Amino acid sequence: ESPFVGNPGNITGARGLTGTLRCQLQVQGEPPEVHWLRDGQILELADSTQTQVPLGEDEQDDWIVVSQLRITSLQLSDTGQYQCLVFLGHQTFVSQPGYVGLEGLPYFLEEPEDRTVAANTPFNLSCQAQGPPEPVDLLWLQDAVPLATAPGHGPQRSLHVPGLNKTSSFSCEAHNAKGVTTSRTATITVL
Amino acid sequence: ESPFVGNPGNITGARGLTGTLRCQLQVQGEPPEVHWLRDGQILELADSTQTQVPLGEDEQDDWIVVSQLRITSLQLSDTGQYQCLVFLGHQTFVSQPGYVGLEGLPYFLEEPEDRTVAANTPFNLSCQAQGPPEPVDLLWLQDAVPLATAPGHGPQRSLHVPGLNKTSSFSCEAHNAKGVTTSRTATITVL
Amino acid sequence: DILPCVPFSVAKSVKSLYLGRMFSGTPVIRLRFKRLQPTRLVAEFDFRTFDPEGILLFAGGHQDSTWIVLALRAGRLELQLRYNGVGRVTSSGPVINHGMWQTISVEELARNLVIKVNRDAVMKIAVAGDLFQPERGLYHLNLTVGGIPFHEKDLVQPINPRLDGCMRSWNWLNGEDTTIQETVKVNTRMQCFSVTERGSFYPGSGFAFYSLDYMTWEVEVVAHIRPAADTGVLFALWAPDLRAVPLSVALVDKQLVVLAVEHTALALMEIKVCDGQEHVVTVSLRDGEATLEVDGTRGQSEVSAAQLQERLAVLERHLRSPVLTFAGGLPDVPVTSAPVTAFYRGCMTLEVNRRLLDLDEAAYKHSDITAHSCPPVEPA
Amino acid sequence: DILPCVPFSVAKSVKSLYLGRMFSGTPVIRLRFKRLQPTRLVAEFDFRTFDPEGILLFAGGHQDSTWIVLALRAGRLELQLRYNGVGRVTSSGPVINHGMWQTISVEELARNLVIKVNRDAVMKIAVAGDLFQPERGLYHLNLTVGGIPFHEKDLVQPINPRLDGCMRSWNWLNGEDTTIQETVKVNTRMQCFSVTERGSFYPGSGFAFYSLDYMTWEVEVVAHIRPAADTGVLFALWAPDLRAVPLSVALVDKQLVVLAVEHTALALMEIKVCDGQEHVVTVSLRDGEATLEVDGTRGQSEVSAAQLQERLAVLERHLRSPVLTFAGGLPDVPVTSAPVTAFYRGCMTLEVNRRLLDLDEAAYKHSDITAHSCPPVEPA
Ligand SMILES: *[C@@H]1O[C@H](CO)[C@@H](O[C@@H]2O[C@H](CO)[C@@H](O)[C@H](O)[C@H]2NC(C)=O)[C@H](O)[C@H]1NC(C)=O
Ligand SMILES: *[C@@H]1O[C@H](CO)[C@@H](O[C@@H]2O[C@H](CO)[C@@H](O)[C@H](O)[C@H]2NC(C)=O)[C@H](O)[C@H]1NC(C)=O
Ligand SMILES: [Ca+2]
Ligand SMILES: [Ca+2]
Ligand code: NI
Ligand code: NI
Repeated sequence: ESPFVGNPGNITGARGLTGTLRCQLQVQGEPPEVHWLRDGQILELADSTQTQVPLGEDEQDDWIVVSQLRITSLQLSDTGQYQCLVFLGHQTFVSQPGYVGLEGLPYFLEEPEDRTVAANTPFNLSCQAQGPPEPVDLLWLQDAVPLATAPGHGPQRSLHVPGLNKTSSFSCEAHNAKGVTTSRTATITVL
Repeated sequence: ESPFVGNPGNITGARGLTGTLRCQLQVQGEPPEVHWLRDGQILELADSTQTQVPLGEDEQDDWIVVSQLRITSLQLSDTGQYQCLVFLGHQTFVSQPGYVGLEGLPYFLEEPEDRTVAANTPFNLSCQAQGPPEPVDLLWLQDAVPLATAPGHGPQRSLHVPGLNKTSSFSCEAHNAKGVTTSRTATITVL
Repeated sequence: DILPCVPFSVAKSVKSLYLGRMFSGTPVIRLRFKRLQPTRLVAEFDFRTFDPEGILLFAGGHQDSTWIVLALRAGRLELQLRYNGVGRVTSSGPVINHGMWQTISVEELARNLVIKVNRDAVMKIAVAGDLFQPERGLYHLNLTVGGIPFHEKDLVQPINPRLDGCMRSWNWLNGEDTTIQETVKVNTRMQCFSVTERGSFYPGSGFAFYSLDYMTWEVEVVAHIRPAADTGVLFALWAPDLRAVPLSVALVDKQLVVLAVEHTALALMEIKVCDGQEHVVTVSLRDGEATLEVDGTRGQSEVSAAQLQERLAVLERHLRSPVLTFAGGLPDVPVTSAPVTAFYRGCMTLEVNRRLLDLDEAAYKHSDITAHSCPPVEPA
Repeated sequence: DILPCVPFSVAKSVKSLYLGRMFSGTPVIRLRFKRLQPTRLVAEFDFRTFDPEGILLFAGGHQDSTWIVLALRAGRLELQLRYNGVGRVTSSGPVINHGMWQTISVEELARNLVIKVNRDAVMKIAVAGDLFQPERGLYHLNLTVGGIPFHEKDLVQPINPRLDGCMRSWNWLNGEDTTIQETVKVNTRMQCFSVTERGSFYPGSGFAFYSLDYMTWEVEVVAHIRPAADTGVLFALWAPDLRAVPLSVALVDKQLVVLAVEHTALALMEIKVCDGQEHVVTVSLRDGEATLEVDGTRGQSEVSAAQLQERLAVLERHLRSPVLTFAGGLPDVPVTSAPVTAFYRGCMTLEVNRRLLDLDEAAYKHSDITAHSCPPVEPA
């Protein structure tokens, strides 16, 4: 049968998060080195830690191996189906799979910038923001005031201001299933 | 009487060690700011953390103040008698004292240096090391071999080597009541 | 001497911290940090509550300088920011007042301010500056728990700071420095109920009262209760000047509720107060009518529509003046001022005039009364 | 069926780790670290022991590359270093084999290597390089506990790796990653005795034996014991080829010790084995004399100096050949091969010929026998 007894679990979180996957097999004599497979391919450069515990009286009896892959600053690429692999002779063995997915608050790509415009003149501000998860609804604010009933409603990614007879400020919330992340407060200076 | 109820303790350790002293008084209404005295003088720039807990129903009943001074990287100067100080009106109050002293393994000041000497020629190596605690006994080693029965015995601070017909190496242990710290291994290259 | 015919699990939790201990909205704990070098703010703690509104913690400097407040409003997390005059307030995340424990934390990661519930982020707000402020070659920062250093009127969006929630497993700016955990051990009054069910709990030692208007005139009271004593004032009206008890609902023995105007009854109704079950006492009054129901079952009056009038007439005359509404008890009045005058001991939620009474909104709540949490009925 | 007339507190400790589990000196745990970036080694753990000599942990690469070993020798901490061929060994600190718990830790602070006992430093050795080694775009490092990856003969200063000590509250390179703590829960055989007193404990299921020379010829045995069964072989000599039991001391019932040569007794002596007290059985033999003492009180022989000679004559002839010295039991021999043949169950320290027997030095110790630790006598 399959040497495994414990299969990888699942880890989902925001970018940056460090977490760990772990499988634990039991073999007969001198344990094999356990490798990690991500999306069916071999993970050549990854932080892993194998713990071997001899159950017998010699190194030729039963052993308990437990390998845990650790993902440090969780980014996008690290996303996928992960599984353990051990070679028992010319034969090969794989663990059930585990999946790791990225999922947190909105990430800004563009935020309202500071500007200094002539009075009663038109101009535009921008506000992009990616997920996952998607979709992400935007929502502007003027002098700390919503410019729409709720997120997703009103201008988004690009807000056109007809004119300003005095210095004002704009923010830009970004919402998604996880929560909300507000942008920096841009200050428009009038002359 | 004295508002205090808890007086500073004592913290002794090696250089670098971070530790904390703490006194805790109980007063009537709006607690006073608690200062720290070291060697009878006022500690103007020091990390401290006061915790105030109201015992009554208003801010004019009994309070429990607890202040803890924290010494980060314990160095030599931080050594002394410490005590808490609170002003209750034009009057003044001080806590019992607590003392913090530096005490660890030997610290090197000079270690055997690498050299390249002509064969069968004389030369000298050096090896200083301070405490506290003192006294610190030295002890050389040649090619990983003691040059004396025990610490304090044999050459110290300065070892004279008459000559070497082949490249050799010297170490220098340094002992004191706390334990021992061995120096780097110097390699003398012969020509 | 009256005794508890149905005791509750008055089991505290020495490892916890009660944020609602003081009705005066004073913070239950105040920290003052003096640090040698720049310092990132980081607070984390386990928190449990039913109260939908309240203040978790304040962190920052002077009222009109720069600070942050993390609060509960509408049962959700609210964050108010003032970074020098510039007000701001955000709200998101899941429901918090679900009665289950959880983990909340505020921190200054990057140039933003991050808030997390169960190690997962819910709010990321961009700020332009640090909470710790430079004052005399040292950085400072104050931090208060369960309340703020100033008056709610000066916040950014006012809120009733009073929060009946529990806290534990705290960590202020990294450190286990068991200093709080120590005094909280010695002061039971600072620990919370180990297990908390919904409702408001009266331990039978004080009362709470409001300044409610009843002007024609109405008086509808709905009191979901779970007694722990055979006698005690549920609801009541009080006229200060003449120390009179215009109206009042209470428990007595045998074993029954009793509506009344001043010294005279007006109706009764039997109830099995000692079965630890939720009963729904309800009283409805106005000129002409004066009925008392218990679980939808009226009781026979003690009047005669003739006497009942030489009462409601007095009552409606009392309402023509200021009247304090008491819950759970009555100030020091002569024993012959009403049918019952001893304090009620148990769980009780009051609806007065289609409005729900929030003990945090009262004009005065005795301190040992828990605004939004009742201990469980110890099954024997 | 014989039963334990004096049971011991066979209470393990699920949170611990037994380093002496395997007589074969194989490490009880092997860790293999693959890390993306440079990594500082840091190991810390709580440790308790009586054994004066043993190996705590190995950390590093290949046998002749660069590694470190932290060990116990003479009851003190020994540190061996090999940073590419360059051997080195240091020793200092307090006594460790005092039977009380403590905290030991190795780490690569600065460009030195620091060792601490109870968060206080005892040894600071200067090294020139890092333990983690670069191999294929990754840094690696192996770490074994209670033993090494190779043969003691290849160390820097050989030492008998076998260490009967307990470990708990461990932390390898920072992490609580409860992986060890898990299997140790399921395998009692890996946990230690909750309380440990001095001596060597035989659970009565195996034995240990040595190849000792007795050549005239002497045979002095001193056995401090604390039985837990009325019968059992304390000391014994065995002749492999003929499966003979030349000499043997044991317990039987009533209730007494018994010296003997092959199938025939030679002397007896009563003892109260079931009072959990330390007795000092001592046997002295050589041509002419053959006495047995128990706490300094000889017993009357069963021979006659005439028969006693048609024995010591056989014995000294047996010693003219290879003879295995057994402690606690005997291989599978016919019941009529000696007075007693069942295994001894209890605490017992043997002195054979003015020399003290170290069960770690034996040629074979059954695994369930504890080299330097006996469980306490459960007071009933
Ligand atoms: C932190 O809070 C303390 C209150 O404990 C503030 O201290 C007061 O400061 C004002 C003005 O500096 C004084 O007039 C009061 O007498 C002070 N009270 C005490 C007990 O010293 C302090 O100013 C606050 N610091 C910050 C972060 O702004
Ligand atoms: C760490 O320990 C492992 C486990 O034995 C060592 O791996 C062996 O390395 C040799 C030489 O490269 C190989 O021939 C074996 O096949 C390996 N065994 C396994 C199970 O893979 C490894 O050498 C050690 N790492 C270092 C550099 O110390
Ligand atoms: Ca509230
Ligand atoms: Ca040993
Ligand atoms: Ni092959
Ligand atoms: Ni003055």
